[PDB]
Amino acid sequence: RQIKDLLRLVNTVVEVRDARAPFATSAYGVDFSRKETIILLNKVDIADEKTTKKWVEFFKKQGKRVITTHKGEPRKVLLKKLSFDRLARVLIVGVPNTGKSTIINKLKGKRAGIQWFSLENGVKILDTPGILYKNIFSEDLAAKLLLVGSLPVERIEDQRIFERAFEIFARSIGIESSFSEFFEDFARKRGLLKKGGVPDIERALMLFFTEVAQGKAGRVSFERPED
Ligand SMILES: Nc1nc2c(ncn2[C@@H]2O[C@H](COP(=O)(O)OP(=O)(O)O)[C@@H](O)[C@H]2O)c(=O)[nH]1
Repeated sequence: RQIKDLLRLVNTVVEVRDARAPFATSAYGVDFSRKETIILLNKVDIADEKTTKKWVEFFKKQGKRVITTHKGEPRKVLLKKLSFDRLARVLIVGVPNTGKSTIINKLKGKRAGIQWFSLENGVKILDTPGILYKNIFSEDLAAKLLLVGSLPVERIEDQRIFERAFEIFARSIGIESSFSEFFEDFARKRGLLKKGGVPDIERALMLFFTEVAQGKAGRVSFERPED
């Protein structure tokens, strides 16, 4: 209902998280306690390498099965990292925009009611990923889903979420300047002005957060295990 329907069909789950925020992009709530579970930390190419290294050992130390990967990693390498049992049947699960379609497409690759596809050794993978929508109870979670592009900028009505998101960004990257200074500067630098040469702060926020989520603002992670 409806990930609960799909879980019934599988014995293996691949949890596709964003490496920049492994906790905000975890599939909390939904139950994989009786499935073989691989934690996939994705988008390592746009994450802070050192932070990602900390996340790996954090999961390994917990006894958990964890891998890291990104768009540009070869299909062969991903498959080896995955190392699926020959009798695995697989659900790819996660929050929106975390790289699940891209992963399915690479595995697929492409070759040929709920649909499946098969790997060369016959392991079966569900063609469509289970999409997980979270109760956003904290503005911190909303901010973190914004930063990784799970929560699109068009959906943000509350300016406090933008502020929390910046505050997380700023701490991660080392910025000590204020919300106002930073966004005025960003609007200026990118020529985002309205009549009278007034910095368009709203366009600024929209472009900046779009760019952060795409990894265009640098290799930055938003959660640390330390923490
Ligand atoms: N930099 C980077 N971008 C990625 C990676 N995987 C996916 N993306 C991008 O993330 C966005 C969402 O990817 P998509 O596969 O459609 O996400 P989905 O909603 O989970 O299926 C797209 O803009 C992709 O181009 C990755 O490993 N690295």
